[PDB]
Amino acid sequence: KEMRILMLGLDAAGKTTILYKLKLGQSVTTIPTVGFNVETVTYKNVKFNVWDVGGQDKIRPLWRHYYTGTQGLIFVVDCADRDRIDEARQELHRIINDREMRDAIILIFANKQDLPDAMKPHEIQEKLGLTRIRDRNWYVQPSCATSGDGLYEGLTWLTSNYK
Amino acid sequence: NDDKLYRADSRPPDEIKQSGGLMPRGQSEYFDRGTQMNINLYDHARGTQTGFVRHDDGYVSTSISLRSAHLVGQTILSGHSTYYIYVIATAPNMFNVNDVLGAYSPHPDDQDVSALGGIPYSQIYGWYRVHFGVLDEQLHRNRGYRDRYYSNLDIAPAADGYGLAGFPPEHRAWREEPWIHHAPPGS
Ligand SMILES: Nc1nc2c(ncn2[C@@H]2O[C@H](COP(=O)(O)OP(=O)(O)OP(=O)(O)O)[C@@H](O)[C@H]2O)c(=O)[nH]1
Ligand SMILES: [Mg+2]
Ligand code: NA
Repeated sequence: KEMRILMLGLDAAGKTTILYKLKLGQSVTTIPTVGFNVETVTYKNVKFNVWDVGGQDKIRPLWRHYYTGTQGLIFVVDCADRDRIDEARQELHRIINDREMRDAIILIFANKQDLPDAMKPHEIQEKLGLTRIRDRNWYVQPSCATSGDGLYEGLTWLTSNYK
Repeated sequence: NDDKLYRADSRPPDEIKQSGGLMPRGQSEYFDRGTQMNINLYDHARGTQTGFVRHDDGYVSTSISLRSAHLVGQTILSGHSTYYIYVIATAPNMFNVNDVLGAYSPHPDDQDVSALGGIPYSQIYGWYRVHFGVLDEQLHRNRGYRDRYYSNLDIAPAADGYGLAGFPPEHRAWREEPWIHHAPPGS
C-alpha cells in the first residue's frame, strides 16, 4: 500500500508545515517553497509519498508537471485568508480538471483553524465550489498544522478512500 | 524522464546530506536575515554588478554533461585540491537557462540547467570525487537516491519558465515573444 500524494495550495497555506509536522513530528521554521519538497511517511500501514510544491503565483504553472502518478490530492487552504479564497477555488478547479488528475481523490485541509475569524469547513466547502465535483470523492478536514490537529485524521480519510 | 545532470561543488557528500541536498545561496540568507530569495532567472544568470553570485540567489546551477561539469570544476573550483561532481536526476523545478532567456542569455556558453529552490538529497544519484583536477574514481552511488520519485519526471519546459525570466522592468525582452505574455505592468 503506497499512495503518491501531491500537496498543492496558494503560498502561505501551510503545506510545508504539514509535510514536516508529519515527517519530523515537529513544527519547523519554513522558507517559502520555490521548487518542491518530497518526503515519504508511513501511517496505518500506508506509505504516503508526499510532494509539496510551491504555491506562489509565478510557479503554479509548474504544478501540472507533477500530476502523473498522483493518487490523492491534498489541497491546503489558509482559512483566515478571505481575500484569496476565490483565487484558491480557481486554482483547485484548474488542477482537478486536468486529465492527468481525473482519478485523484481530494482531501482539503481547511488549515489555520486556530486563527481568530477563520472560515470553518462548511464555509470552505461552499467557497471552493466542491459540490460541483461529482466524479471522485472529496473531504474537508479542519486542521491546525502548527499543532498537528487534523493532520492524521486527513491521512486516515485518504487511507479509507483509495482502492 | 531519466537523463542526469552534473554539478561541480566543493561541499562533500556528508555536508550535502546534512543540508538536505544542494541548497541555493539565498536559502541560508533567508534563514539568517529574512531576505526573500530572488527567483529572477536573469539575475541568477548575470549575477552581481561585479559579476559574482548574488547572496539571495534562489537557483542552483548544474551542467548537462560530465565533461562540462569538470570544466566548471576546473574553472571555479581550481583552488580546491578536492571537489565533487554530483550526478542528479531530472525534476520540474529545473530550467534550461538558454532556452528560457533565449537570445538574452548573458553567458550562453555556460549551457546551465538550474534548479529553482535547490536539489533534494533524494534526487542525487551519486558523485564523482575529483582530486587534483582528475576524475580517477568510479561513481559512488547515493543510497538515499530514490529513483521512483524522479524517473517519471522531466525538467520544466521552457514555456513554463518564461514567466520566471525576470528581466529588469525596462528591458526590451518584455516587448517581444515569448516574454511579452508575462510582462510586468509598463514593461
Ligand atoms: N496560525 C497558523 N499558522 C500556520 C498554520 N499552518 C502553517 N502556518 C504558518 O503559515 C506560514 C506559511 O506556512 P508554510 O508551510 O511555509 O506555507 P506553504 O503552503 O508551504 O507556502 P509555499 O511554500 O509558498 O507554497 C508559516 O509561518 C507557518 O508557520 C496554522 O495552522 N495556523
Ligand atoms: Mg512551502
Ligand atoms: Na527525471
